[PDB]
Amino acid sequence: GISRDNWHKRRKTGGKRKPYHKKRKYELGRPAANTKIGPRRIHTVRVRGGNKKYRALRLDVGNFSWGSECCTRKTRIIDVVYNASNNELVRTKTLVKNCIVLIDSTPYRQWYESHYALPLGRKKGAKLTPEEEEILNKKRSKKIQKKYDERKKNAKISSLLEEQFQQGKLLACIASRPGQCGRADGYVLEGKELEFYLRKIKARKG
Amino acid sequence: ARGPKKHLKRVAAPKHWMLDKLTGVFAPRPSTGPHKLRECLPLIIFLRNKLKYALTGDEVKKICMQRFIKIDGKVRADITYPAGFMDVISIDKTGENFRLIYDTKGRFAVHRITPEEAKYKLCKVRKIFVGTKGIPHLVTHDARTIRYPDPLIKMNDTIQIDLETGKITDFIKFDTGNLCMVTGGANLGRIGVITNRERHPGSFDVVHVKDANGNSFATRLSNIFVIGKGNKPWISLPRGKGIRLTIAEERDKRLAAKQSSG
Amino acid sequence: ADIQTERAYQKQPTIFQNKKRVLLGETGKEKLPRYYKNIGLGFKTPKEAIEGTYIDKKCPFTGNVSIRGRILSGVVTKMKMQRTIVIRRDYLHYIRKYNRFEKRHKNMSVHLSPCFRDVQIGDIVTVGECRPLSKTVRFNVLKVTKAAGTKK
RNA sequence: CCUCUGGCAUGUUGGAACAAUGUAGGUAAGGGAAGUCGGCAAGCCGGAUCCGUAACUUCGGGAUAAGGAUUGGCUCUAAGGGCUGGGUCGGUCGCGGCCGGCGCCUAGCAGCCGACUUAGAACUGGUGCGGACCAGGGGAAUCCGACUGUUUAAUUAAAACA
RNA sequence: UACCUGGUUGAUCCUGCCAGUAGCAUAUGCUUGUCUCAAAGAUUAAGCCAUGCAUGUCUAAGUACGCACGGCCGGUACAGUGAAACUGCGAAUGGCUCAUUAAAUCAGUUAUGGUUCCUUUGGUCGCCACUUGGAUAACUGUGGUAAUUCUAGAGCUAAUACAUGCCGACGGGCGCUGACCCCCUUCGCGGGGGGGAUGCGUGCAUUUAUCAGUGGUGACUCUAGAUAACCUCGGGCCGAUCGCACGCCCCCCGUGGCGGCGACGACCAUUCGAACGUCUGCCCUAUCAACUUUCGAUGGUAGUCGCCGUGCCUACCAUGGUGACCACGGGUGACGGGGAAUCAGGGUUCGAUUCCGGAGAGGGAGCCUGAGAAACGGCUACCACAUCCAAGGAAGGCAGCAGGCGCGCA
RNA sequence: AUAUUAAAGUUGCUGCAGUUAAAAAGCUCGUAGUUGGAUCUUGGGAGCGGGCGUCCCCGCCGCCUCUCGGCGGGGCCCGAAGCGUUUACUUUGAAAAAAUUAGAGUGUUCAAAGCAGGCCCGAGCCGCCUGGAUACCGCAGCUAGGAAUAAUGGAAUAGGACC
RNA sequence: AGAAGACGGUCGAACUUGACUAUCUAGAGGAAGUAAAAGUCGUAACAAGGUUUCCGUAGGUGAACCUGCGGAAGGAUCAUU
Ligand SMILES: [Mg+2]
Ligand SMILES: [Mg+2]
Ligand SMILES: [Mg+2]
Ligand SMILES: [Mg+2]
Ligand SMILES: [Mg+2]
Ligand SMILES: [Mg+2]
Ligand SMILES: [Mg+2]
Ligand SMILES: [Mg+2]
Ligand SMILES: [Mg+2]
Ligand SMILES: [Mg+2]
Ligand SMILES: [Mg+2]
Ligand SMILES: [Mg+2]
Ligand SMILES: [Mg+2]
Ligand SMILES: [Mg+2]
Ligand SMILES: [Mg+2]
Ligand SMILES: [Mg+2]
Ligand SMILES: [Mg+2]
Ligand SMILES: [Mg+2]
Ligand SMILES: [Mg+2]
Ligand SMILES: [Mg+2]
Ligand SMILES: [Mg+2]
Ligand SMILES: [Mg+2]
Ligand SMILES: [Mg+2]
Ligand SMILES: [Mg+2]
Ligand SMILES: [Mg+2]
Ligand SMILES: [Mg+2]
Ligand SMILES: [Mg+2]
Ligand SMILES: [Mg+2]
Ligand SMILES: [Mg+2]
Ligand SMILES: [Mg+2]
Ligand SMILES: [Mg+2]
Repeated sequence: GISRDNWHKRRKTGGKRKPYHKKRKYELGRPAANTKIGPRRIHTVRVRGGNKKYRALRLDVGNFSWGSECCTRKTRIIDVVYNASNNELVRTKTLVKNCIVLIDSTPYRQWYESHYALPLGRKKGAKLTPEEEEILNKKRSKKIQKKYDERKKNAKISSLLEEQFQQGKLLACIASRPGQCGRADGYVLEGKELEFYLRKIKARKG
Repeated sequence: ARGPKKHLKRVAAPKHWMLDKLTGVFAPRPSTGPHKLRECLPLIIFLRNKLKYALTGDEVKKICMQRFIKIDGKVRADITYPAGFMDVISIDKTGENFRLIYDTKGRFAVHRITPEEAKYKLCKVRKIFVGTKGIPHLVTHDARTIRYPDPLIKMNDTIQIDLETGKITDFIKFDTGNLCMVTGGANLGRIGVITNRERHPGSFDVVHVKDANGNSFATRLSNIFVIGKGNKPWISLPRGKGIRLTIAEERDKRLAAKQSSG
Repeated sequence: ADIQTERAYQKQPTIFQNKKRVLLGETGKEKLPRYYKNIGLGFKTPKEAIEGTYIDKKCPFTGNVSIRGRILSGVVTKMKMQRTIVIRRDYLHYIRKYNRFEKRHKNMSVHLSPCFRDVQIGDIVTVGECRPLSKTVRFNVLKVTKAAGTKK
């Protein structure tokens, strides 16, 4: 078939090898998943020794972990932004390991408003007036206020992230192998890496 | 080899099975099991070659399949069930009970034992574990995943397992001044107290063992297997005591038995 | 810049370069809390690894690569491959009929972590076998010597 | 080949027909030089990029040898350049200067400009794409004269002369 | 036994060969009373194959309403044989042959801390459940085709086949959340201590991220644990399962509990392995001296695929990699080895051939199932041979065992 | 008949030739290759054992370490470590499929084979006594001893130790 | 739940068409070699072989050969005052 195996290529010295037998079902490959953005479409695959490889062909959501604040809500994978293997895979919106995607900030927003009791994503007075006041409004006092006072300079979120939230899309690096596992579970770009990819993205745009 | 192998040529069979050239092209091939194929006494051989209890392959079958044979306390109707080292085979309708403990050649001597003694066995620990929720394990030499050991056993200690209940009932630690049988290579079925162990990091650990009768040797830890604290062991031993006469000494002892004794 | 000379971001794995909200500037003095390990067999992890800032997944100190099985020496012969060196192991092969030997030289392509600086050529270099990590390369360099002849 | 500037009235006439013969163009089923003194005539080939290139040889050539593939439209990607900018802190003098001290991008980074090419990729069309124009048919051998050159204005361009 | 004789000369001593001498296989000639063993289509043609046989299988314990037998008993399904057919497993072993294949296979050596593993053994296995849904095979009955181990339509009918799916379980236990409530102190904000309804989770496995460093090793990014979530969604998983033999006892009468096997599964260890890797080793050849490389050559970075580790493949970079220590190319009357023949000591030649390992089923290629094949006594194509056809179509592979043809000294 | 080995020291490592029998480049340089002079701890010392002393034999003078572990101060010397400067070399050990070979035992009637056999016993024993050895297994890889031979190092525009 | 089907991808037999390479062969004519043999021409060589032979290199000749130049002793002089 479409075989992974050294037998078919030249030696370190450079001379030709010879085929001492025919191909072997294990000296095997398969055609690539190259899973896209879209509403879920997965295929399972019988592999060696029984077992199953759950090949994503389309995908939409993913379980991305904001590391620094520790929340890891499920979210949309809105779009692919950058992929340092090959540009065309950005253009296609093909999802791979170490793809830089975008994800909606909304569950991280919801979480941060919950946790630190602060607004995230600046606005005039539309989100702040009805919902955040209701999230606040301390009928207990004493205990909960002391807690969220203890959530101190500690809230002080990164600048680059804060901008992304107020826009609404977070750059997130995929850690899973979508074609193999099926999922697209990754993590949010933060600080040094984020700054690096943002620059690489700026350079790409020209 | 398109998959696995389901046969075993005679001649290609293990040497210590005593299997002769003309009889058949094949040997049984022990079933998959606790012991390694090339470390076994396939129940059939143990009977119709070494107890003469059956004549044929068919006769062993018929002995086995009245549920007469009882390999480390259970019952097994496979004729090719690999019995091996420190096991039992209780045969019941006779009250024989054996053990399979190596000879100083290295052949598993048909070693009769008492019905008390035939309760416990002995086992080498292969690997201590820690599985889920912190619950530790052992694994014996003969594939008994024990769970919850005395937090002290670690690898190469030997244990006295019950059998019928299962579970560990006290043990021996691998150290100098402990009786060591070897279960592999040149010095198979020799026994002496230890003396000295030598850790080679990455390579494997050479171990010296001094026989009762002044003689000494070495081995690689794997084959080694302790059987008690110092001179006194924790089991029966076949006559010979795992002591390894020189070929000259053996010939003399054979010569002295002849003519005089009768 | 400097370290990130590549298209994707290079980081050591196994550390999370982020958790921070306290006084005394942004991050610590060492800044990135470096990952490293010791390789064993009494091979001393170098200062250039632990003090050093570089990254390399195939470095047997500062990355995913166990050392296992055969350990040898060679002598550094070509340094041109990036992160790697060819080394010449030489030996005396016995013919029996003629009760003599012959020289024979196998030359192994070998991974050379950037922890090692000042590796001239002609430099005897211990290598420890590992899992393969290139078509041809399995052996990482573990300790280096140089002193056979020219200078410290 | 088509166009503007400028220039003309189709080259000493017009009209109506659309026969044969012609002159100048084209096209032809099946065969493919059977035609003929003789492939004469016409046809094939043709650009570019990428491969690939024999005998022979004066070693320079032969050579665009031969023989192959690709070519459009559309939407993208990558690769190739210039200019200018830090002397920031302190002092003092009139955003600018002068002095002293740091800095000293000495891996450079930042902003502002501007031709044009080359490679790669997607999609797309009734496989069409060097769409007209332009633009080698090759091969094996023999004879002659080395070659480039010259020659009978008006029947001989050659192997003749040089 | 570390053995030499004949032959150049008119004769001599030599170099030197030829010729004899002794083994060992293959053939062949002549010949052959007895007996124990015993090779045998390798060499030529991995040439072609008439016929037949060479892989099937049922226990007490997976589904029996064939009506094919019979029970002993009726009527409470079932009782005992049981072809049939569905179900499961096996068909990857064995057997053959040596075409290929020259650092390849192969041997010793190690690694898998870079993976898969049917089984075997041992661990794990907290409102349809007094047990649910519909489907089909045999059996029945109409057929169609010239012809095949072709099959369609109609009737039914079971399952451990295929599906669906609950009681358990403690409004209770532990994480977060916390309507709130209570005690102390304080001028009071505040500070400290407690308790606490209502919510969400209320994990073995999966995928990702963070934290901490029970048991381990030359050796962790190991095991184990904690937090955050995710479900590789019906085609993640066990979650929670059918069958057989005895037949027992309830502070109690119609119920509720009970031992002994079978079979089944997700995970972990074991075993049988497999697979890739490490080191060192192979015959002739220079009338093979340079080879490899944008069609992967050697490295790097990030992926892709794969059971996993690697140019395995893709992108982007770097310009490496092998060579007189013989690369690279060519040949082999070349499968590797264990081993065999000779032999004083060295050696030389052989090794198709009963063990081990490889490779192949005319040739090439592709795949289905399956734990395991790139299977050939499995398919799908093509090429080469060839077989019936009612000429539309249909079928085929002895390098299994016999046997045939051919080739051939064999 | 032919293949092949010994004969063939007519392929030569052991082990041949090269004045004239076949045979040494016309000559010199010359890189790979191969081959390379001498040189560093020794006599002695002290005992057990053999033929007051002499001549032959046998354990000792692996050093340092105590920076490390222990079989409010310590000893005692073992695990670790400056591992043997870094190899070759040699010896021991460990690992090595079986069959074949070599080779123990054993009257297959003998033998080539085979792996068995043998007894007590009137059988009353209702059996018993034994085998199914060892050797070899290039090279490479692994272990510990030895340190002559041969390489290979270190202190020379200076460096070893020292509350 | 899902059959036939088609877009593209992929592995890729197979056939055509070159191309290079190994083995095998037909060939007028040419030109060698060996062998038979009861030929023909001469006599080069071995004796100072009747011109020492021989080597290298040139040219020539029916043929062996001859001649030129520089070598050789394997010479017909180890020696010449
Ligand atoms: Mg020799
Ligand atoms: Mg006109
Ligand atoms: Mg006009
Ligand atoms: Mg005019
Ligand atoms: Mg025409
Ligand atoms: Mg004509
Ligand atoms: Mg004609
Ligand atoms: Mg013309
Ligand atoms: Mg031409
Ligand atoms: Mg001519
Ligand atoms: Mg001319
Ligand atoms: Mg003219
Ligand atoms: Mg003219
Ligand atoms: Mg004569
Ligand atoms: Mg002869
Ligand atoms: Mg087989
Ligand atoms: Mg395994
Ligand atoms: Mg051949
Ligand atoms: Mg075989
Ligand atoms: Mg055939
Ligand atoms: Mg096969
Ligand atoms: Mg096949
Ligand atoms: Mg067949
Ligand atoms: Mg010979
Ligand atoms: Mg001889
Ligand atoms: Mg000679
Ligand atoms: Mg001569
Ligand atoms: Mg000379
Ligand atoms: Mg010397
Ligand atoms: Mg005559
Ligand atoms: Mg002569």
